[PDB]
Amino acid sequence: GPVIGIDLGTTYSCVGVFKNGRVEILNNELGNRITPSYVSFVDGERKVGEAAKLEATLHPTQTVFDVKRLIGRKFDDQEVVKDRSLLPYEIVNNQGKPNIKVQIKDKDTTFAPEQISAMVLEKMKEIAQSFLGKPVKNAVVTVPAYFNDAQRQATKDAGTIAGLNIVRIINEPTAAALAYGLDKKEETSILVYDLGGGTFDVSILVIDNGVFEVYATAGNTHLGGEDFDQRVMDYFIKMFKKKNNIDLRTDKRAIQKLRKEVEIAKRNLSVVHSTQIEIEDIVEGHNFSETLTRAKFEELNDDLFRETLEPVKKVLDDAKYEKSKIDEIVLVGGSTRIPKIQQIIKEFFNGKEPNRGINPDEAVAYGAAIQAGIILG
Ligand SMILES: CNC(=O)[C@H]1O[C@@H](n2cnc3c(NCc4cccc(I)c4)ncnc32)[C@H](O)[C@@H]1O
Repeated sequence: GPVIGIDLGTTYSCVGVFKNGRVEILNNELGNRITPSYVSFVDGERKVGEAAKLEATLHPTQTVFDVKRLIGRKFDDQEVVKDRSLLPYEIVNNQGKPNIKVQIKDKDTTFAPEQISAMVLEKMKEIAQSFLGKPVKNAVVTVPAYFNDAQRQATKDAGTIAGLNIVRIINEPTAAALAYGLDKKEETSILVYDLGGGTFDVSILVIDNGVFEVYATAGNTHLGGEDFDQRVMDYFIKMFKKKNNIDLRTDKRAIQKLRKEVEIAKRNLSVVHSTQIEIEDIVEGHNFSETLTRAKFEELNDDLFRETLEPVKKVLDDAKYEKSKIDEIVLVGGSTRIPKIQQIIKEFFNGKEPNRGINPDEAVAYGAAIQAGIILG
């Protein structure tokens, strides 16, 4: 049978196959290589991916996401207490563990995190099956290096529910190191800087004669590209109020349309210096039309960008490493395409350039597919 590779991310998943000596990262049915890790339970229908994420605006309590934050944890863990206060869907205490409670045709229905992760895995499986034109029973799935045995087992149990035998769990730093094809000979120390949509992770990964070991991990569980978008949102909501006497927060639809254009403007500003954010009738009879510059984008987010260095100092300290001891810096996550992020890391490493890919959102799934290939020989 085939073995596919799946990056089960906090905010998104990504699936790759190894076939005819190449890794193919697969498109979902909307033509995207990244699928939002969302599941909606509205109006007697269950949706997974972007179609579910679009329900979050009008049905926030029925639109489940960020389940990776809960999986294999305890209801009373300090992190889960925080996540319950942030997440808009109901989380209940089932015998010491967080479960998700929603309604299906008005009936209360409770799910383990691994039942919701299983639905994401099922969708990635179906993309692979369609593409390979055969059934898929086996996968390599990625986890964060800091995941404990209960978090790993809960991820494997998600696979079993989705009809996937997870033949190997590999950590996200190792997957990145496989994708970038880092030389496995001799000893090299690698700083893997992973800045995603919602989470920041940094790891020191040591490769020694083909053996991969994560010597230290740190991060910020509530720092990612979505926060940079929110800083921009906050700025233009204040401006629109000043100019128009309209508080766009009073209209949830207006906020949804703004967040979509702000996320595009942010991407543009990784390449250009100035971009237009435009929504016709953001509310009836009022257009939104603004310019954002890279300089203002950076100014709005500079403290968040610099916060990413605090986990870098922590892993260098935990590992008793000098900065010079790092041989190579590898960037993962779309947010590492931000020029200021790259500059800040370079300058922290007293001038050393970070290695980055071209598709840093897909590098982990790519490495998971390589690992699948490695396992089949
Ligand atoms: C969607 N998944 C994520 O991990 C996050 O990654 C962000 N994300 C993707 N892509 C980005 C970008 N792209 C410009 C670009 C394009 C090509 C080359 C170069 I240099 C630069 N800029 C800034 N954040 C970017 C998203 O906005 C989420 O928050």
